[PDB]
Amino acid sequence: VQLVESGGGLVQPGGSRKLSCSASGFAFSSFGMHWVRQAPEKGLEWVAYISSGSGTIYYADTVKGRFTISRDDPKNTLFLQMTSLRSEDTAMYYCVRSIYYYGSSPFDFWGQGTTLTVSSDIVMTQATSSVPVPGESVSISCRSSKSLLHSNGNTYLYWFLQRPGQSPQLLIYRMSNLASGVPDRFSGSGSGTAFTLTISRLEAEDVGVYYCMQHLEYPLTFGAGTKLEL
Amino acid sequence: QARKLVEQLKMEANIDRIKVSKAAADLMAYCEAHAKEDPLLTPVPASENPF
Amino acid sequence: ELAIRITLYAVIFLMSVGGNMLIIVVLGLSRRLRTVTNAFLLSLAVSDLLLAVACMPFTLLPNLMGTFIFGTVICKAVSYLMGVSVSVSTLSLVAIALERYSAICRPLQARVWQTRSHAARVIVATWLLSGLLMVPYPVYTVVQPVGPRVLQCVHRWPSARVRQTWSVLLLLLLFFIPGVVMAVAYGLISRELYLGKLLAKKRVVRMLLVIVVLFFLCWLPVYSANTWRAFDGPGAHRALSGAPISFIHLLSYASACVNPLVYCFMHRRFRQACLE
Amino acid sequence: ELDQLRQEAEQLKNQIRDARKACADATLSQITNNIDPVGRIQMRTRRTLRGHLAKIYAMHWGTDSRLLVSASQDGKLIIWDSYTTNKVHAIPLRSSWVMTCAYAPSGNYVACGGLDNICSIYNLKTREGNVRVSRELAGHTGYLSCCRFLDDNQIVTSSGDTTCALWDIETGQQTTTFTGHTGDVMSLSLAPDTRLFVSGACDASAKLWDVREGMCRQTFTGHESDINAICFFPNGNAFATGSDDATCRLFDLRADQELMTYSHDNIICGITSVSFSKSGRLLLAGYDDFNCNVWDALKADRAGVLAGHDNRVSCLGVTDDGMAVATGSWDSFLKIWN
Amino acid sequence: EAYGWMDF
Amino acid sequence: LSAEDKAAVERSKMIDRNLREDGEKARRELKLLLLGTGESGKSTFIKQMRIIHGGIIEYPFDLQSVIFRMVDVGGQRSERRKWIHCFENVTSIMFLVALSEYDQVNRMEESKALFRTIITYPWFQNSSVILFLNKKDLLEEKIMYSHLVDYFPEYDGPQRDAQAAREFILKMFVDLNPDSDKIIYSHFTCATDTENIRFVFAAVKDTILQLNLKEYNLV
Repeated sequence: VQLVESGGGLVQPGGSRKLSCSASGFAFSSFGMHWVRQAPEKGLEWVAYISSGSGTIYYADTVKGRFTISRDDPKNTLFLQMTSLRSEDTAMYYCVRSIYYYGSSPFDFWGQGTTLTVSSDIVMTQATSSVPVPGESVSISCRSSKSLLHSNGNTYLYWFLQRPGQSPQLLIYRMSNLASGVPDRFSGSGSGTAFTLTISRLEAEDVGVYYCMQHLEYPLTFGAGTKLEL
Repeated sequence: QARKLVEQLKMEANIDRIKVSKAAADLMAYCEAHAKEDPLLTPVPASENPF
Repeated sequence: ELAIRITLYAVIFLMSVGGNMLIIVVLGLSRRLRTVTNAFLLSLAVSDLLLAVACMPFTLLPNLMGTFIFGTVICKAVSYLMGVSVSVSTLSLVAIALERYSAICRPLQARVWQTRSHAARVIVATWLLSGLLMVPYPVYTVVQPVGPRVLQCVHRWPSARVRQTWSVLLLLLLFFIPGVVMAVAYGLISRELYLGKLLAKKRVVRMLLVIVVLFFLCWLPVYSANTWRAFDGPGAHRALSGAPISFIHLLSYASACVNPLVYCFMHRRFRQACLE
Repeated sequence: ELDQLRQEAEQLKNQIRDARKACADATLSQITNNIDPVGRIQMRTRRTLRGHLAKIYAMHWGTDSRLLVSASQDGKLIIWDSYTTNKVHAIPLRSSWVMTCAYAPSGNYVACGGLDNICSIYNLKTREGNVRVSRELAGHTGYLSCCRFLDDNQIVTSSGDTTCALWDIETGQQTTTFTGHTGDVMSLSLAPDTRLFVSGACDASAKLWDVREGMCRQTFTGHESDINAICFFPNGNAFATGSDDATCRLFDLRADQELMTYSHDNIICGITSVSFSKSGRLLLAGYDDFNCNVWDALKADRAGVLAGHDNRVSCLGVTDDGMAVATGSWDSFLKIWN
Repeated sequence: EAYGWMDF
Repeated sequence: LSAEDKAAVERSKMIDRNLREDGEKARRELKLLLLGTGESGKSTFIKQMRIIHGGIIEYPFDLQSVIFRMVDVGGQRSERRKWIHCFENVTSIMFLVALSEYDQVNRMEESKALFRTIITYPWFQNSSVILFLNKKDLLEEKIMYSHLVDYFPEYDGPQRDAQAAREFILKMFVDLNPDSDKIIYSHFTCATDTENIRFVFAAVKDTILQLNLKEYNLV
């Protein structure tokens, strides 16, 4: 599987642009796609969501009305038409795939992004900003605003890891299950409104930032982040 | 063709068997010691039924 | 004298209401007789029961009483029910004829689209069109007494060329076009049966002829007399006021006893009714 | 030559018959006299899973007791989520003549085979979000009647060419061929520990096969016609066989003989499916009359009826936690009783 | 005059 | 319903929509069951029916907005009693007999017994039978010096290369039908005939027409 995004560049404030993400290697017709942007030195933020078959569309409250998402299944592309870009959209826009059924792991494969330059909500707080760290166990904590545990027993909280100069990836979905291709040294646990991630025997290429996302109400708020430095 | 059937019957011939009443007693013992966890023989209240 | 008149009225009323209620309960509580034509038969039986228990009393009682004591609402409602039920019965007869044509003259091309989800669509379209077409009657069915106490509930039309044009519209669009459509469809069916036991074919052909001729014989005098009234006015009232028009409406409602007898109560289907 | 072999076979058959008759002390219908009856169990259809457009020929529960596959003759294999009735996958088959279906214990694979002689194995938990055939195990001669997973890499199949086989999914070829039956092989069921398995044939006999060695151990025969279904007691030392003479039977693996027979004078139609309960006290049995029955496995007296189907029931399954019973039938509706 | 009928 | 249960229900509704589309696509087509006897030579038969612009095998034939499916159960050691209830909704069977096999040992009585067995199953009650009689020219060239009157018992007709050999065998194969309800659409196909496809289309159209007569109360 692979996602390649295209667009971006220098854009005058108030203009327009279109971002095109080409998907190669998977069944694009069956995947609901997201857009997750990231400011220069800030954390992730949800932007838009288009379902499978385009039958269900959502947007963020700060980009409601002036963005328009669409998908082309025959050509296997995803389009985001952006209009009247404010000076607060100079962000790298990642494209996220996600398929929802009983036993699935959404947000599994995020593609690369395009860097523009434009010349209520469940407030989640990762209080840890920087933890010093190899070979020793470390722990990260995330605190939710309201109870994320739903009536059917599922607790929707996901953990993502972003390394320096790469795209964040799915570590743990629903606070318990491990994603595929993830080393077994990661573990996740906790209770309603207090969640923790434990790592054992740290190795190289493991420093980075950890984001705790919720998937309960669809503004899909993210966390602040926690950088693990040497 | 013809030796295979007699060979298999001889393999099955020298076989160990037990009495029937012992097997029946073991069967009843299993039907009893695990009856408290049978949601079809003794249905569970509507607070545990997921259907 | 009059004994034969109320006698035939009661006979056809009891026969109609009984047969139609039986047909309804059978084809509704059988759960296995779900074909493309049983939907149309059930719709025709429902419209036929409506025809009977809505039209017969309010036609026999006041035509003898020489007055309408039943009030404006009753007069307004019964008019709309008569108009809707006659149109639904006729359109459902034409729908059955066209379904049989499509399914006996080109069956391989009819296997594609003939499904119950199409019969239901056609039935609801028929009912909606009939309800939308007969709204004019309620618009003007006021009971205006002539003389001291006659009342005479009638569908006085707003102005000239609305009595005549609407009557002619009913005559053509509901007794010539449906009549010729049924005649031609059953003629083509008889032809493709003649092409390719021999009694089991001429029996079907004779039955188709009986259906067509009973439709024409039943609903000819009613529409003829309606147009006679609508054009000439008081001539028809002076001609066929008391006795005759009751027999004419008797002919009309005889289709209420004909339809289930020739469509359902034959053809060995009554074994399922006796089974119920 | 042939005469001596035939005579020795007949003599040893009489020997084994008299042997299994020697260790026959008393019936089960007496040892279970001082037992309180279960009464009458009435179950109501809690779910009704619809979406198939033809007969439903097989069905299998996932080990999490929530998901279940079902295979139909319209070329579809649908994976329902029984709790909320949703569909998770709808796999389109290559040959739409299927007669069996299985679900892996881990929950990764499914399998199906039919009149095309080939057992296809579909891989659900893959990348690319699709559902593609992993292997197509071929090598049988007749149709495949049943197929039951052991691990994610081994599968036992039984075919109408009078043989069973143990396929290694990885390589793709038979690692063991179980032969000895005379008629077709219509159904198969594995022991709870997956070291033995029983198989029912059309010559009025069921056999106990040892997966390790690969040769028959015991041969049970007390029916009068073909055997359409079979299922183990949850203990592992007994199994029930449904036939076409409208009689189930319960045999014992250590007594080497038959214990009980379940039959009423009213039921005359064949039996399509058999299953036990979690405790194993009850015994669900599907019939051609389009209604299930719940026999009392310890007293042989019928203890309920589950009549909710319009056409013959062809598959019947009990969850691993005993919390429900799914029954399928030829009207394209499989229902979930509880 | 004479009583007037109601069509069908 | 949480944020993911709604998406699961949407995916389920799309799955069910695709099920409905594929089902209505597979309702248009008709399915025929080809059941040939031993050494009846249906290989050349299907070859001919396929060349002139026509385990288990399915041959699809596109004929004037219709799609036939010739289902051939080629290799089966399953005694025919356990899988046949799969084909209980077929429009018509296609029995394929041979004429020249009234001499091989005889072989023809086996074909008669097979026809009688298949025709009386309770699954084939809404499906007509379509006989074919291949190898007709072999009968015409072989009926000489044959003395057919000794192999089959009665044979009232002439002991020569008369047309009786072709009509006598059809009468034998028709007299095994439970009468007054089912019609047998016979045919005398040669090795190099060409109208097999047209005759199959005609017999299927007639079958559907009679089923619609029975179903639409028009009888």
